[PDB]
Parts: sequence; structure tokens; C-alpha cells
Amino acid sequence: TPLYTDNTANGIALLWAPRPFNLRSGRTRRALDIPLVKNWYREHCPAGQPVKVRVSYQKLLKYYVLNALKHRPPKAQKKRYLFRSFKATKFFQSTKLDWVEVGLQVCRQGY
Amino acid sequence: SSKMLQHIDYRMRCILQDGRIFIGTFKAFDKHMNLILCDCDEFRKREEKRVLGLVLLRGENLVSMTVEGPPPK
Amino acid sequence: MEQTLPVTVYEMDFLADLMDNSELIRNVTLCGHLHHGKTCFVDCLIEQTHPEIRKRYDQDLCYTDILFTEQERGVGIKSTPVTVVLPDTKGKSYLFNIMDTPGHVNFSDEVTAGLRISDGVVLFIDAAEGVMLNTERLIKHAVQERLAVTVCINKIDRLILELKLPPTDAYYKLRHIVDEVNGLISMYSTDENLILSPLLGNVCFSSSQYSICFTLGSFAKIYADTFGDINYQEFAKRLWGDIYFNPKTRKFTKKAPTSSSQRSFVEFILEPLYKILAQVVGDVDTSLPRTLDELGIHLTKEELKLNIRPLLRLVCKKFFGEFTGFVDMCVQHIPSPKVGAKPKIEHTYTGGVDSDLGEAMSDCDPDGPLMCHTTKMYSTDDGVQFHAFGRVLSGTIHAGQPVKVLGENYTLEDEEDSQICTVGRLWISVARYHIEVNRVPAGNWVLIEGVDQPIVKTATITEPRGNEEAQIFRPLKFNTTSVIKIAVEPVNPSELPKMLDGLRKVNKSYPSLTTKVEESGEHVILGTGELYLDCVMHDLRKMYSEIDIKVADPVVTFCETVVETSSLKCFAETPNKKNKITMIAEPLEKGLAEDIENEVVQITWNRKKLGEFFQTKYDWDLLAARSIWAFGPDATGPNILVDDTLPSEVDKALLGSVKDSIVQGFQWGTREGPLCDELIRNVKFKILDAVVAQEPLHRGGGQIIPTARRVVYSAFLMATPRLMEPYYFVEVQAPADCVSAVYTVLARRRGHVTQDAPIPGSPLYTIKAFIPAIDSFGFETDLRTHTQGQAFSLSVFHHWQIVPGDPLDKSIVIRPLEPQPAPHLAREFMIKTRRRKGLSEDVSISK
Amino acid sequence: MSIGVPIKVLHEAEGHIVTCETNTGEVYRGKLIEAEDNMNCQMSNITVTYRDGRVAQLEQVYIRGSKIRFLILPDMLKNAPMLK
Amino acid sequence: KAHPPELKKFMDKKLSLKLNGGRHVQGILRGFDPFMNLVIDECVEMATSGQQNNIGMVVIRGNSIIMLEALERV
Amino acid sequence: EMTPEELQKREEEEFNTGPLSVLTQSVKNNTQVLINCRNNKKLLGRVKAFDRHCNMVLENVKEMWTEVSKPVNKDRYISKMFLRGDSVIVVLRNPLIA
Amino acid sequence: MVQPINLIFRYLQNRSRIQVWLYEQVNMRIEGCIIGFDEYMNLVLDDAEEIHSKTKSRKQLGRIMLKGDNITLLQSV
RNA sequence: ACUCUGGUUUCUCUUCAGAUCGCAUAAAUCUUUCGCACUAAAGAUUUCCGUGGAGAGGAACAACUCUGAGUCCAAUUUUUUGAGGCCUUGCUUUGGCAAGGCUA
Ligand SMILES: Nc1nc2c(ncn2[C@@H]2O[C@H](COP(=O)(O)OP(=O)(O)OP(=O)(O)O)[C@@H](O)[C@H]2O)c(=O)[nH]1
Repeated sequence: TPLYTDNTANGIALLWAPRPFNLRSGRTRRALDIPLVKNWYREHCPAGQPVKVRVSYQKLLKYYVLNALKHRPPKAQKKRYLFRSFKATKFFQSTKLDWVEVGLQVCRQGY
Repeated sequence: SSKMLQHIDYRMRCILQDGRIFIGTFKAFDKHMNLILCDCDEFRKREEKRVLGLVLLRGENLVSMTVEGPPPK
Repeated sequence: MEQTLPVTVYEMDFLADLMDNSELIRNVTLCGHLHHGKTCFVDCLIEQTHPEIRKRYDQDLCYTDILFTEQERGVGIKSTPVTVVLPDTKGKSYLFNIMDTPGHVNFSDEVTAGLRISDGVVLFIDAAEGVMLNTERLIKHAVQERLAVTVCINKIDRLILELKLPPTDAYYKLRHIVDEVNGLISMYSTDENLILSPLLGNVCFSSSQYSICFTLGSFAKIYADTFGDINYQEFAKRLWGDIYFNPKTRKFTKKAPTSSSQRSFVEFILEPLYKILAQVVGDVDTSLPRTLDELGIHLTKEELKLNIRPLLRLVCKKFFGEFTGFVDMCVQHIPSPKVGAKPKIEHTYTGGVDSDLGEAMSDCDPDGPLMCHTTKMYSTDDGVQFHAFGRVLSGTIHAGQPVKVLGENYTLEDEEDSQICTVGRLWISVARYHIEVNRVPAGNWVLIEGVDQPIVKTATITEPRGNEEAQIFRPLKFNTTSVIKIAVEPVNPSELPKMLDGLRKVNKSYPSLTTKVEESGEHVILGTGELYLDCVMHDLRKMYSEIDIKVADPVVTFCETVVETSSLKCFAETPNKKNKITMIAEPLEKGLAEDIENEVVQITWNRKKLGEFFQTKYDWDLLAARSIWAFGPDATGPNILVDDTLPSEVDKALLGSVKDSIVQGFQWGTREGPLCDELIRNVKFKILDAVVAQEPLHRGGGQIIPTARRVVYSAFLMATPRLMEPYYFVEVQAPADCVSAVYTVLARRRGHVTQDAPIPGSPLYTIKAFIPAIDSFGFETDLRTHTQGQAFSLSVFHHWQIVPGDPLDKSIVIRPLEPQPAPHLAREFMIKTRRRKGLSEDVSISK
Repeated sequence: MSIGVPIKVLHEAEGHIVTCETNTGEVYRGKLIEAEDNMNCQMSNITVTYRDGRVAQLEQVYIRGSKIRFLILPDMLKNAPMLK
Repeated sequence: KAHPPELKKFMDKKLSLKLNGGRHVQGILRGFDPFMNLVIDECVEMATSGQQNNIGMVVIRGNSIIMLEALERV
Repeated sequence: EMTPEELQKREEEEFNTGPLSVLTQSVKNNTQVLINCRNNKKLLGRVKAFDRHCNMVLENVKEMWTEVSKPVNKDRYISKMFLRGDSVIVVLRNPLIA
Repeated sequence: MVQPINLIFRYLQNRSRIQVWLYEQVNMRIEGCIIGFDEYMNLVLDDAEEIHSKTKSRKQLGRIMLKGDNITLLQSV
């Protein structure tokens, strides 16, 4: 067995990658549940930026801490889904449309 | 060798080369047939019982063995 | 027995029957630098002896950092004993009493408490970091306490996964670590029989995160189990050093066959491990099953789906198995309680081995007189009752057996400190669950209930109605000195008794805690550092006393000294105006005070050896060299009392009548000190004329002692008094770029950098510097914040140095809330300390 | 698959008190120091009883493994993990 | 697989070696083999007749060895 | 052993040119064979199969042994049996009387 | 450290008057001049003579090949 | 080394879940606290976005990889022999047993 392969240096660098890049399997998340900049404002306030930027950093951190602190356990319940109930009745039907068409339909319906 | 794993924990009397009788609880055995017998007693002939305990006998002197008592609790 | 316990690989009946055979017991303490891997090892072993207790996939179950603050801080704070039955390489089982000790430099007292009741030491060293500050300190402490020393080079995976060194350079790094340890041991010890080398089995290599632990013998045994026909013991003797394998001749030579030939350790041990780790972390999907087939490991399908770290742990666990190399090390090179009893009695027993009780204790015979020594006190979570913990050096302790408990002041003539108590229960201590037992023979560690009432720090438990000539074991000699001082006071003065009770309880918990009540009614706690006092106050406010306690600003303890000889020879007379003493004070020679405190010299020596030592070491004539009366406030205080009274001027026989009182007066005077009620250090007191009243009714008792104390004070005050700061020794590890930032942080706090140097084989640097203790509060936080957390420092007390200013100078004006310039720091340190103590605002320099 | 359980049990007996009966009918009771895969026993502090019944004291003894009839082990070894 | 029996503690050591046919032999050990066949320096016969007979350099089959005792302290 | 080859038929070359070929003779030519065994007993019969251990199976055998009184040799008949190899002293093909 | 098989080797080098006991036969000893051994310590003895202890009749056997399973201990002269 | 389970995917239904049930983080109501309540904190309840576990039913293709289970050793150290024969005493269950002395 050779000491190192062509994917040994890269495979070690994955040990220290930030989550989820240190994983090799996992459960899919919703698109809106992934904050892409949450680890940006958790860093130190950047010196040299104008005062508005630093105040924005601190204000983001404030709501982050409040969310983490005021967090409450998700209550136990019984699975009841609205859209399954809608499809069960005879008043609704299913199809597959372009997103833009559905956006236009929702706009007109709300109007 | 299942023919003796079936006999484990059974109260076994083994006959020795010199005529010695060893009654005790069969615990373990190996390929050379060295026997592990716990709370073992030896019966010699004039009747007399000498309580010994945990005996590891070499396969050399072991001759013949027989179940005498069911496994205890 | 009869206690619901986690199921073990062994059975507790075997454990109980092992305790009787003192040749199968190993009393081991795990020690090392901070965060050097000492705790997984315990679970890394608990798991292997507890099928159901496993470590979480994403979180390590410390299982011995059982405390709250231990679990959040992730820092070892208190020693946790573990008693497990561990199999050997040959399949034999031994009972192991393991002391998991904290690695933080502030909590060294827990390490000494563990060292007292242990026969051997397993020093843990990070493979990447190397030998750090606490590793050297613990090596010194262990070889001084006469303990067998072994080394476990933990975290070897960092050489592979983090640093990615070539296997040969990893071998160089390991050899360099071993050589550094050997050099330290030879520095602190004279006899050679403590050579550490993996050829002797002294050194183990391990990576607790990935369940790797092997000596040379255990790896050779892996080879032998795979290929039957090799003798692993002789194989292991060729697996280290500059010995190369020649595959053509199938023999190991001291010369490398041709070129590009690797040493035996690299070829047979380091390269396979490198390849295993590389395969697991790089080719888990491609070429892992094939290599696992080659090694004979078969992993199930859902097992191959694990993340890389759990998969590596699992693969290495399958390949290596149990930690038999560690047990081999500790069985071969750590004495059993029966064999190690004699040095233990020689060192830690006041009666000496020669004593009749000393002999029976040195036999470690469990049918002899009871002699149990307790050094740790563990509090139940309710915080009301404590449980003493210690080893039974002789006899056998029973549950319900009345016992005689001896304190630390108990002597064979002052038998008032002893107290009869009744043992309630006995637990074989494991990290989390206590296994209750009915009796504990000699050579074992036992948790005792019912003897906690009359003991503060340590005790010796014997039997009533026998063992009349039973003395005590020496109180623990700690590595450091408690210097950082804080004052406490309840918010509501009504609940003062509650805070006093809490103070007693914390004094019981922390071995080196010193709680005292000053003259001004001020309660003072002495600690080693900021973390130490933080955790002490956390326990005090939340665990033992449920009241609110105010905390004063941290301050240090000072010492008083002189810098020349007294101008005019002082004199002081008794109120009878008959007895008169004349003394002068001069500074001691350089390096003599340290000799005195470190017991290089003892007044227990005959006058001949004292005289010859002083003559050959500090240019003292025989007259003065044999003239020593006392040795400072204690038996080893840094001050000396010398009589220069001529035989013609004063009759020496009459002087002998007042020698025994002048000694006491001088000891008390040095204990208090005239400046700010602090200890006197590095001062030599010479008596010049001692006029003695012939009538014994005039001298002796309460007339000559105060005169001696007053003359000591006055003689001290003529020669220019100075204050002394405690100086801290800081070691900082930081990357190359942050070294300048470390310099900048140090420069602001009167810091003086001694040396910076690279860490061989690591990308970091070590900066060693000296900082005044008082100019050190928040230094760790300043360093870790200015460097964005990339620099970390541990500080430990080193020595005493003179404050720049002159304490006795009224010309200096100090404002209440401004930092003072160095030219007059001493004046502030003196007057503010006097105000804190409640004394007058200034001294009255006089005769 | 290679080394039998009884040899392992004998390995466990090291350090305890053991009584040894060789084919010459000689009984050796003493502290078992070491044992090998074969019954070669290095054992100490021997109270030795001959066939006639004479008792002697002999501090160091090394018995060839081929020449042991049986070995009586201490009862606490009945709790060895290897006997489960 | 024939591991050498552990007699290094009994090296250079005066020993009494009893035999199969009630014979007994004394001398100092100088080496062995995995079959424990035993070499003796300054060997003394001292048969059951009660008279000690000295030989010197001798080598014994291990198959007839019953029991090995170190007369001198090891 | 210097010959660890799997296709090992040297044991029957022992049964053709070696000392054990004597009993293979009685296997092929079927003559009465006399056996002297360790209990001071003698066995006469016909051998059918055996191996390197010299343990063999016989048929229609007469065994005689003497008992002291003073030594009188008794005889008992056994139809078919099997002797362990190590329990023998000598093996004899009965001589040609003609 | 000195290895039995090698001792047979020098015994055949010296052609010493090697005497060998017998397994369990205390009465009968054999003397002779050794020539060779093997991995099983079977020996060839040139001028061999049986020695008893009760009759003590020295009977010459010529050259012999005493089995290694029967030897007990080799003595010189 | 020969045979018998277990599959995976998808849709629906039922129950439990204080587990970062969710590596994310809304809204409403009530109470308390001080300001003087988007620019504010605490406690509690509720609703929403949407989960895991188990169980049940439906329907689409894989069926023995995996998880299991049932299915070459005669020469010292053990299993390819130092075995058997003679003498005395106590008791003979008159077969001989027990110990010792022997010969091989
Ligand atoms: N890379 C690596 N990290 C390890 C290894 N073993 C432990 N660690 C980690 O290093 C840190 C050491 O923590 P502990 O092992 O609890 O520390 P300790 O040695 O007990 O020392 P104290 O904190 O003084 O109690 C933790 O983050 C461990 O998870 C190892 O083998 N390799």
C-alpha cells in the first residue's frame, strides 16, 4: 500500500473544514434554514470600517444572542398537515407549473 | 469439538492413570485435554473424600470421564 | 456488593478478590501538562472495561471531569480516582488504582495529593507540543517524592493528521521528546536507574482520541499474532534506535543496508500507522475495504458509513484492541504496594522506617495494625458531609469499625488533636459511581465516611486501644506557594456564621487553600492564581454557603528584607532593666535563603556538619559557622540567627539559659515583621552582646521574649528595609507572528522577557518571561485578546524580588486612585497594606 | 483458536498460592511466580510433601511442565473473566 | 513455536535436579534449549547410596527432568 | 520438515520401500500376522488397513495371554477389531512353514 | 551461555569417554566414545559397554545407536 | 466451504417526543419590571413555519453484498507410550485392593 495517495492531502484538509464540509453524510436542510453569513458577523468587529458597519455587526450579534438565549423547546404535538387535508377534499387538485406562472396566479388571486 | 462443550458445567468424575477419581464441576478444556474442574473432590480407594477445589490437571494423566450430576444453580 | 452498578467486562467479585493480593495492585497517578490527553485515557479505558458506557460520536465523555465547572470549562480542576481491573498483554489481570490529576499549573496541589498515595507516575506528553512547563515541574516533583516515572507520549496522531511530518521526522520528534525527558530526570535525580526509553518499555505511544495505545512489545505481539513464528519479546528489542532491518539477510543490523534504508521503528511501526490513517481519511470509498481486508478487520456496512473521525476511532480500536501496552508498562516499571511500601514509609512517615510501627507498615501486611493515610476530601453534591479518601498502608479498615483519627498537629506528647470517630461506610471509588464494600485490605484506596469531622487537610486513621506509639504522616509539601490574596465579607453581616462555615468547607476541599482571619477582622483567602481563586469562590458562593459574599480586589503577599548592615548596634532591655540584648541585622549571602528553604541545610544536623557546610559554601569561619541558633520563623525559614558574643565578654553557660528564649523571640519577630506584618526574608541577625540577669526569677518567660522581638524589629529597621514582590514565571506558546504582540503585552506590566525559542517540529514559539505577581491580573486575558486567542500563557510563582522604591520615605505623596510610578511603588505597597491590616498609618522608626 | 483456556487460567494463577503434584507423587505448595504456555511452573516458598509424608521447606522450585499430573488453583480464579 | 523455558533467573546458579528413576543431581547451570535439555558444570552425582560423585561438564535430556531447584538464592 | 508439499504420497512409499511395507504385504497378500503388544499379550490375525501411526484394523483374531498359580496361557477369540499403533512392541508376518 | 546440542558437538570433537544413563533404568548405564548426534539426540557410540549397579558386569556391545528417547544424561570418563 | 430471515423506494394514517425535537429561529396574548415600550428585559401560555421515533395500511422493483442464524500434528511439552513382571504386611468382597521393597 503506498504511503500517500493523490487524494490524501485533500482528505486530511477535510478534517478541519467547517461544518458541513467535515461530514460525509447528513440530512438535507431547508433552503431558508441555511444562514450563509451567520459566521461572518460572529467574528470580531472589523477595525477601520466606518461606525455604521461596526454598529451593524454589534446589532446583528445582539439578536443572535437573544435568539440563542430566548430559545424554547419545540412543543410536542400530533402530525397534522394542512395541504394533505386540502388534497383529501374534492375542492383541490394538483398539477406542476412553472414558478413564474404560479407567482402571477397568486398576484391576481390576492388582487 | 462440540462433543465436550455440551458437557460443560456438568458435575463430572474423571478417571486418572493411577486409579484416582476426580469428581467436580467441568469448566474448561483444551486441545491437549487439560481440564478445569471447580469445587472438585478426589475419591481414592478405603473410601475417603478430599476436598480440593479448582484443579487444572494435565492431559497426560486423564483417562476417562463421566457425568455424575446435573449442573447446579 | 449489593449495589446497582454498570456492567463490566470483568465481575466485581474478581475485583474484590484482587484487592487482597497486594502483588496484583498498581497505584498509579496520571499527570502531565494542561490538555495533554490525561482524561480520555481514563474513559479510553473505562469504555474498554464497560461495554455500555461509550463516548458520544461528536462529544467526548470525560467521565472524570464529573464536576459542573469541570464540564463547562473543560479544564481538570479536581483529582478523580478510578479503580478498574485491566488485562495484561499475556492475559493476566491486575487491579489498577488510577489518579487522574488536573494539568493546569494552578492546581498542582491536587497533583501532590495524588502523588502522596501513589507508587508510580505516568507522565503524559503531547507529541506535537512536546515538553511544556508543567511537564518539567511534575517531573521534578515526581522524582523528588521518590516515585517510579514512566512516560506516555500521547496525541501521536497530531504528527500525522495535523503536522503531516514524514515518518522519519516523526521518529526524530519522538526521540527528541524522550531525550528531553531523560535530561530533565537526570537533572533532578542522581541515580541512573530511571532511564526512560521505549526499548526498556518505559515509554508508550498513544492517541486517546482514536483509541491507539501501544508499546514496542504490544506492537510486536500484534505481529506475532498475525505471523505466529516470531518471538515478540526479542522482536521488540530491535524496534527502536538506529537499528535497521536487512530484508535480504532477514536480520537487524546497527548499520543501514546500503542507502535509503529506514530505521526499524519507521519501517515496522510508524509506516503501517501512517498508512492506516492515510487510507481511512483519504481513500475511505476507494481503497479502504481492501486494506481492512489485509489487516484482517471486517467492518459492517452501516459501520463503514460513519464519519471520518468515528471511523478512524473504530478502525484503530479493531486493529490495536485493548490498552495492553499501558498495563505492561505499569506492571513492569511501577512497584506494587508491597514492594513500594518501604520508600513510602521512608519518605512520608514521621517515625522513619526504623520505627517498630514503621517496620509493620513497610511489610504492607493486611493483618497488622491499621494505618490509613488520607489526602483528599470529596464532598457529596449536597455539600453537607465529606468523604475522606486515602490508601490503607497497613492493617484492614472495616465498615462500622471505630477508629482514632490523628490530625496534623498530633504528636506523641500532645495527644489532644486525635479524636475517636466511627466509620460509616466504605466505597471503592470509581470516577462516577461508588461501589460500596464492607472492608478494604492494605495497599488499596478507600472512600471513608464518618471521619470527615475532625480533619482539615490530611489525617492518619489508626485503631483505638492499640497502636499507642502511632505518629502521623508528614503534611503535603506543595510545589508552589499561595501568593494571590483576596478578602471576603458577607453582604448581610447577620449571616457571617454561614460564610465562616463555607470557608471551613472550602478549606477542607482545596488542599493548598489557606483561609486566615487578620487582626482587623478581615477574612483572607490565599490562592495560586486567578482560575484557582475563581473556582474557589464559585464553590464558596454556590456549593457550601448559599449566601452572597463580597470579594475584594486581588492582592499579593509581600515579604520584608534589608540591603545593608544596621548603622548603630541596636539594644533592648527587659522591663526589669536587668537583661539586655544587642543585635545587628545584615543581608544574607546570595543563594543561601533558597538553600535553607529547600532543606539543603537543617538545624537538625550536628554542629560539625553545619559548620563545615557553611565554611565550604559561603566563606564562614568555624566560630560563626557553628554559631547558628535558629533558622528563621520556621525550622526552614529564610532567616538565620547567629551569636557573636565572645566567651570572655559574656559567660556562655549563662547565655545558654536565654538562648532558648532569644530563638523564640526571633522566630516570632520574623513571623510578624515590623513593616506591614509580612514575613521577613533573606536577613541575617547577629547578636553582639546579651547581658543576662543571674537571677532566674527575672529572666525567662514573658519578660525576655518581648525584649527579643523588639530588638529584632529595631535591628531590622536600622538597615534599610525593603519590600519584596512575588515574581511569576510565564510560559507563552504562540505562533511566530504573534511573538511581537506577546512582547508588547508583556512590556506594559513590568514584564521582562528572558527568552523566546522555536518549538522543534512545531510551527509555534515558546516565550518565557518574568512578571511581577501584582502586575499580572488579567495578563492572560490581555494576551489572549490582543492575539485573537492565538497565544496562551500559564504563570507560576518563581521567586521574590525587591520592589523598586523605599518603603520608609514620607516624602512621597500618593493619590488614592492612580497607578504609581516605579520610583515609589514600595511606599504605596507598604502603607496600603498597613491600612488593609488595620495597623497605624505609618511605622515609628526608633530603638 | 490457538491457546487453550486452561493455560490462560494457569497464567492467571501467578502470584497466588498453588499446590503441585508431580508424577513422582510429590506435593509442592507455594507461591506461583511464573508459568508458560506449557505447564513449566516457576514457584516459590514450597511446603513439599513426599510420598511417605515427609514435609520439607524449599524456597525456589522450577517444575517441568510435562511432569505435572494436576494443579490445584485458588478458588477466587473461579471468578476470572476468562472462566465466563 | 517451541518457546525456550525461562531459566535465565537460574543462570550460573547452583541447582539440585531430581530424575525419573528416583535419581537426583546437583550442579550449576550453564545453558538450556527449548526442550530444556540441561547442561551442568561441577556436576555431582550423589546417588541414593549416599556418596557424592563429581563429574563436571554434563548434559541431560529434558524428558527425564522432574523438577529444578536453585539451592543458592536467586 | 523439508518436504511440505501438498501432494504428499511419500507415506505409501514408506508402505512400499520403508519398514512399514511389511504390514502392507499382509494387506495385499493376506497372510496371518502375529502381534506382540505392551500388556505382555500376543495377537494373531489379518490386517486390512493402517497408516504411519501403525494403528490397524484386523479380522478373525486370536489373542493369548498368560496368568499366574503359575503362568498358564489362555486364549479368547475376537471377530473384528482395531489396535492402536503405539500399544505394540513388535509386528510379525507369520513364517513360511510349507 | 552454552547450548546442549553444541555440547554433544564438542563431545564428538573430543571423542571423550561419554557415558549415558537410561530412561527409568537406573541400574543400567552405558559408556563409550561418541561420534555423532542428530536433531533428536540419537547418538552413535563407538566402543560401548553396559554397566549394571548390582551385578556390575561390563558387557561390550561394539558400535551402537542408542535412541534419543531412551537417553537421560551424558557424562564423561 | 451448503441452506432460512431481514430489503430499498414511494403515498397515506395513528401515537409519543424538553432531543440543537430545528447546527435555524417568527408572531400573538397575559403577568412583572423599570422607563415616560419597534427602537426593552424577565416569566408563562398559545398559534404558526417543519421535524424525529414507533406502529398501521397502500404500491414500485431487488431479492441473498451486507446483518445474522441454521451448518495440513508418531521421535522430549501433552493424543501414537516405559509399558509390564517378582516379594511382604492389614483386610480377603479368596477376585484381589492399599503401601513399601524390587526386576526390567
Ligand atoms: N488530536 C488529539 N486531540 C486529543 C487526543 N486526546 C485528547 N484530545 C483532545 O485534547 C483535549 C484534551 O482534553 P483532556 O484530555 O480532557 O485534558 P487533560 O489531559 O485531562 O488535561 P486537563 O484539562 O488539565 O484535565 C480535548 O480537546 C481532547 O478531546 C488525541 O489523541 N489527539
